[PDB]
Amino acid sequence: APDTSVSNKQNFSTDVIYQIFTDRFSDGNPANNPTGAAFDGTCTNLRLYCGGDWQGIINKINDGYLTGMGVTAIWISQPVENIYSIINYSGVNNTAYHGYWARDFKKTNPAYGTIADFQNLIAAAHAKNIKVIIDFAPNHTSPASSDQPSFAENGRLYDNGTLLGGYTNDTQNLFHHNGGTDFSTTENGIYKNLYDLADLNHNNSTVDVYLKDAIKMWLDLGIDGIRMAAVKHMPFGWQKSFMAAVNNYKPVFTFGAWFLGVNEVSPENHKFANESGMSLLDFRFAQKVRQVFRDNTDNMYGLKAMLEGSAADYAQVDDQVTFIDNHDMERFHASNANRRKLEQALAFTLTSRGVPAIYYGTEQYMSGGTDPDNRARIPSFSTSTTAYQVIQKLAPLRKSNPAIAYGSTQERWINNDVLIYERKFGSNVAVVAVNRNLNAPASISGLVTSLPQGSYNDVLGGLLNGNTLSVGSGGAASNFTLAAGGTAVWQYTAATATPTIGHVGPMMAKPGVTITIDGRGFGSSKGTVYFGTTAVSGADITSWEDTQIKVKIPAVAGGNYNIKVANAAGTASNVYDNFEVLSGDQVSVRFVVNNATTALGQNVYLTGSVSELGNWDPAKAIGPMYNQVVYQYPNWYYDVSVPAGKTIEFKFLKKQGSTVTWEGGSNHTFTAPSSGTATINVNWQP
Ligand SMILES: OC[C@H]1O[C@H](O[C@H]2[C@H](O)[C@@H](O)[C@@H](O[C@H]3[C@H](O)[C@@H](O)[C@@H](O[C@H]4[C@H](O)[C@@H](O)[C@@H](O[C@H]5[C@H](O)[C@@H](O)[C@@H](O[C@H]6[C@H](O)[C@@H](O)[C@H](O)O[C@@H]6CO)O[C@@H]5CO)O[C@@H]4CO)O[C@@H]3CO)O[C@@H]2CO)[C@H](O)[C@@H](O)[C@@H]1O
Ligand SMILES: OC[C@H]1O[C@H](O[C@H]2[C@H](O)[C@@H](O)[C@@H](O[C@H]3[C@H](O)[C@@H](O)[C@@H](O[C@H]4[C@H](O)[C@@H](O)[C@@H](O)O[C@@H]4CO)O[C@@H]3CO)O[C@@H]2CO)[C@H](O)[C@@H](O)[C@@H]1O
Ligand SMILES: OC[C@H]1O[C@H](O[C@H]2[C@H](O)[C@@H](O)[C@@H](O[C@H]3[C@H](O)[C@@H](O)[C@@H](O)O[C@@H]3CO)O[C@@H]2CO)[C@H](O)[C@@H](O)[C@@H]1O
Ligand SMILES: OC[C@H]1O[C@H](O[C@H]2[C@H](O)[C@@H](O)[C@@H](O[C@H]3[C@H](O)[C@@H](O)[C@@H](O)O[C@@H]3CO)O[C@@H]2CO)[C@H](O)[C@@H](O)[C@@H]1O
Ligand SMILES: [Ca+2]
Ligand SMILES: [Ca+2]
Ligand SMILES: [Ca+2]
Repeated sequence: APDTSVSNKQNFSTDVIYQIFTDRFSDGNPANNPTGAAFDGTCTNLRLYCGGDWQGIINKINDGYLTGMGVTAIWISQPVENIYSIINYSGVNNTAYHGYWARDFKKTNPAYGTIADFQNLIAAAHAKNIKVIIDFAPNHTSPASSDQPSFAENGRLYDNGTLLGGYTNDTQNLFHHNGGTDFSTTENGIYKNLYDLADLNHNNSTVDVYLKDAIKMWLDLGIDGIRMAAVKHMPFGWQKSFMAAVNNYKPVFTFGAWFLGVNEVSPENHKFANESGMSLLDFRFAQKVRQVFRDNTDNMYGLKAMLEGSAADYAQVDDQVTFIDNHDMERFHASNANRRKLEQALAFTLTSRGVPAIYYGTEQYMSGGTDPDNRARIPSFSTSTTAYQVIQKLAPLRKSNPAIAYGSTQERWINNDVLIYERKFGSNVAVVAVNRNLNAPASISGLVTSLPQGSYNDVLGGLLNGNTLSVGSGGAASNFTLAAGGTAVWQYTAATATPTIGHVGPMMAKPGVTITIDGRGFGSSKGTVYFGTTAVSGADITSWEDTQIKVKIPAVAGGNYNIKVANAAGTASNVYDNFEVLSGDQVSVRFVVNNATTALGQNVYLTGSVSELGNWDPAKAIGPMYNQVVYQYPNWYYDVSVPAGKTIEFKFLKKQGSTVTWEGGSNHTFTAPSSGTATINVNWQP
């Protein structure tokens, strides 16, 4: 199977995701529609079920709506069973139409469909080479009150019909009872209730195993991706252990939703995306895009900055899910706005690095403010829109031109409003020119690219006022005029002689697990695969062709390895660093250190004898540890993914910048549980 195959559950870079808000997409089966006050067939009240279901999606898949657009993957709402109550928030009735109020992760939302329906959906999708990504909010269940078991459904958690427990009288401790968060701090937003949502307690073995077990089911149902909701409100350590469970079972492309406000650039975010075991939704990208094309709060320069920075801050930038809007923010298009702004933001996104995600209805020019105003039912399924044609013309590129999927990003021409960038990958190139200035044209001279000499027509067919590019010798493009609001796309594709790695997934797993290595120039005859200095060939290399290679992770020590391959001839390829070989099966372990006083700026960290602990390396130490919610200073705590069953030696550190002060005495010792969670409580040694 080629990298572009719908079977590629590890790489979406060649795909164009279509974010589908089920309830608001299409009602293929009204027999499952909810009744009474929880439903509004007219979709006037955006806080109630409108009827959108899985069958609706199947129909959309079969009727060529999505396919005709060039969509190769969908991102659907959480499939799990949600609460049935109609939460009345100050005289305002609310329903779980959004599917974020789960009540049983092992069951499905009868409103969307049945297991069978879901199965038919996946079947339909794959039949149309369409990948299926499902939302997953294992951070909570539903709204609930501790003193009012009457409100909502008390956040009651079910395990395939069997009541596990509720928020009230939670003597089991399945949830956190630290009130709500004010998003003041990361730890704050983690161990506190996301709004009024019953915050699950992943430190609880039951909850931990149940959740992991639940994902297994959906994984067995054939899903091709996982969009993790509120990845910022869940302990980072546990999520890794969760990614480990997935990857060590049935690895599938996963990305979390980590909100990033305007002009917000988080290192924690970069780190999470770099070591969580999952990617992230490129909010930084989206916000900048909006600032540049929608709000005009920044120019091409800010865009370029975002591009370069992100390409350096993200270990695997091509794994970041890009977008221009979503269900959590005002639709990119404003009723009064100039359509070209959206079309441009679209063209840009569809040709940039990462995995482009398109919010349903965007191609219909839907406008709307904050939720639920941004979740209106798709006005129509018209293929006549310009946005539709844009996507339609650009999307396929992600499959025909590896430069777009895995290529690099280099600015070739730039100014306040004009931006001309190039994507390169092997013998493939893509030059994109965007003139956001809707009132002024731009004289493009001195443009240099990697495009071989030749005449290049606009792949957009002048759709966005594009033009033909004339490339002479040296990649020098003859002077040309870039129409106002003009957007062109020139490309070059050719066979790649030398082995080039464009993607690798998953990026974190234990030996014996099969990773997927995509790119071009691998050759038909099997070659060699390197996990650092360790060479792997023959049998452990399940499959090998030109664009895709399947191989089992060698039994090497835990840690980061630099992947690389060599054709049957010995010709070595580029390097795809940052691969993580786990020490084995993982389990979320909570470490607690007491009496660890410190001074402002000084934060406690954790080090240990395993790669999951940094192998005694302070730079790779775990932390900074928390000390506010669950435990209070001088008491520090933190949930960490450690190799299960293993006997690990660990020590605590006191960090100040990169200056480290080691713990005294001897190493602490403990043996990781074989499964479930555990709490290692030790005192700081002077
Ligand atoms: O002791 C009292 C009480 O305290 C705590 O609870 C209070 C809470 O701390 C406090 O903030 C407040 O909460 C209210 C909030 O301030 C209001 O904004 C409102 O919330 C509405 C949201 O603004 C609105 O966007 C929407 O939110 C839901 C989304 O529609 C839905 O899609 C989903 O959001 C998901 C994102 O879309 C998705 O991308 C992402 O992946 O995951 C998100 C989360 O799943 O979920 C959103 C939340 O349901 O509707 C909201 C309407 O409810 O109402 C809040 C409730 O009043 O008051 C709280 C009560 O005082 C404690 O936590 C609590 O235990 C305690 O009783
Ligand atoms: O925004 C949240 C903050 O998060 C991070 O802060 C860390 C600090 O870097 C740590 O030093 C630690 O803070 C301890 C502090 O070490 C300790 O001395 C004590 O501070 C007292 C202080 O002695 C007293 O003079 C006065 O300042 O009151 C303080 C409160 O008692 O307690 C602190 C813990 O509350 O932990 C925090 C995280 O909680 C981050 O580095 C900061 O930028 C950020 O503000
Ligand atoms: O001496 C060679 C020269 O080449 C490289 O410059 C390129 C710029 O980096 C690139 O931005 C582009 O420049 C255009 C500007 O963006 C635009 O504002 C306007 O001024 O036209 C310019 C083209 O004439 O192209 C040039 C290459 O042509 C390299 O970065 C330089 O360091 C180097 O001096
Ligand atoms: O590097 C591997 C090694 O790391 C860990 O050892 C650290 C000690 O725990 C820590 O106390 C500190 O040791 C210094 C002593 O305190 C000091 O008295 C004198 O002996 O110098 C030491 C400096 O090396 O730092 C080391 C790491 O630098 C871990 O505990 C070991 O098990 C592990 O082998
Ligand atoms: Ca229905
Ligand atoms: Ca949480
Ligand atoms: Ca990298």
